[PDB]
Amino acid sequence: GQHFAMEPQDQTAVVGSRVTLPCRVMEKVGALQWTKDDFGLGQHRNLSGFERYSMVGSDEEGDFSLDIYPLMLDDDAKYQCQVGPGPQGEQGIRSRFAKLTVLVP
Amino acid sequence: GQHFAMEPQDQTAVVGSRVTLPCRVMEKVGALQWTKDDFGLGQHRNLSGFERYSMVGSDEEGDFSLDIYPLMLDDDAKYQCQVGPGPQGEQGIRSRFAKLTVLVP
Ligand SMILES: *[C@@H]1O[C@H](CO)[C@@H](O)[C@H](O)[C@H]1NC(C)=O
Ligand SMILES: *[C@@H]1O[C@H](CO)[C@@H](O)[C@H](O)[C@H]1NC(C)=O
Ligand code: NA
Repeated sequence: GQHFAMEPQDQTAVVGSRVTLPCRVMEKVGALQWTKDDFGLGQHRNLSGFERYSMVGSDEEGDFSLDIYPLMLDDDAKYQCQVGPGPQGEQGIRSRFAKLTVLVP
Repeated sequence: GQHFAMEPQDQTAVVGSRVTLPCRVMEKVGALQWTKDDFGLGQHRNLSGFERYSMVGSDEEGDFSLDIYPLMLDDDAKYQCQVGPGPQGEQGIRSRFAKLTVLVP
């Protein structure tokens, strides 16, 4: 079944930098999406309106990491990697929540 | 900018019945999506992967209410209607949370 090969971890970073929240999925059947404070960022890598977020990894590798750049204070939140159910009855999955902390020097 | 003309409220319903959670957005610019216990259900009206759920209403009335039939005990959860940011900076919005309570006959 579909499952995480890698899940995001708590991170602390400095404003202005790039951050990568890791998410790798094996045997992905459902549609994938990140939540930020439980707000859905978009499925199928389509993050319209979030000009500083992207998901440039490849499907083959199951790379669905979230990149953020440049980091801003508003990005200080809790993030989760989500995969919806498959068309064949495959259940969806949810990664641990990762707390992204933003510092200012 | 985009705003809610209707938000979902708490409902109690019995297994087997139809339940529609209302969501209406005027001047909608972003992509709308429901969450179920903070899990994004999808950004298309058909909501693939959730075989008993769909989003009903006309785009011209910004009606994207969450239609559930037949109701199952699995549907007992908290629901939110969300609209993502627009392509021109317009900020996303989030409805109140509606608690759906499902009873057995
Ligand atoms: C992503 O969503 C936007 C907003 O609806 C749409 O205009 C665009 O075509 C989509 N991008 C892709 C590659 O599907
Ligand atoms: C659901 O809607 C999307 C967008 O219109 C479409 O790509 C997809 O094929 C639809 N699903 C079915 C089963 O028709
Ligand atoms: Na569906």
